[PDB]
Amino acid sequence: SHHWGYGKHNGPEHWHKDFPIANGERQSPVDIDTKAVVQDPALKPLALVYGEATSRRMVNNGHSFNVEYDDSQDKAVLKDGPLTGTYRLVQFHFHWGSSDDQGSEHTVDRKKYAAELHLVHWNTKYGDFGTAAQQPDGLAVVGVFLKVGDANPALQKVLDALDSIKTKGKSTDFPNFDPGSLLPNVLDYWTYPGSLTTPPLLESVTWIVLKEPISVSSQQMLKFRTLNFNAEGEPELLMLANWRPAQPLKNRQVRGFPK
Ligand SMILES: [Zn+2]
Repeated sequence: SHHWGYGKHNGPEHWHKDFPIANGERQSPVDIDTKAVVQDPALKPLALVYGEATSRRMVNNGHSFNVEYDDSQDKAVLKDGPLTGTYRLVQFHFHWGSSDDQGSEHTVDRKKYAAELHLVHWNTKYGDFGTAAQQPDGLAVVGVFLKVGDANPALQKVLDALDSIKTKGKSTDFPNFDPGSLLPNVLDYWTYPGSLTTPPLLESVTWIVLKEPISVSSQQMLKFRTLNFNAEGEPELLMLANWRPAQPLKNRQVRGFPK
């Protein structure tokens, strides 16, 4: 039902068994070596059209939680940046570690943040997220680093719903949440072709990792680790860590905007 996980017996190092692509040529995340970042005059500023974003529910997916958005129409889309076309926001989720010194999937010159936010979008040229996820130009995910420091009020509404989705599969109504409240003021970004960091690990993601992190308090981070990987009736298993480590960059180029 979701055999893969982040434990020693089913963690990232074993995903390749059920998902051979785990050892693919465009796997994410990757460490971003700023010294090797390339400047592409063709890159444009990110166009996050989230004004009419309509959040629906928060769901415990068995490895983290998703804040789902109505992607039935172009209510909240991602355009420009390194993209061609329109990409609808379908859901966002986070990745975190068991301690504040780790948790982010992408790293900056080996630097790890406490957590990492992923805003998932899909190319409207495909009719649906699933079909989109099968094409290299199908998905666009904006990664946002959460840096331990000042408590972040915008993160409040999210943390408050966690006690309502403790176990795998549990969901809760989660209306009127502005996804843009989780974005930094400066939208400088790094971009490279990659994949979803969780199985099926499809290589259809144009990664857009923001250079500027947003804040989160150590106390707020404790909150993320209170969730359960398990379904009610199963042994309790806390969601202490759900990040995939950096994967081989291989023949990929990380571009940076504005540089
Ligand atoms: Zn993710």
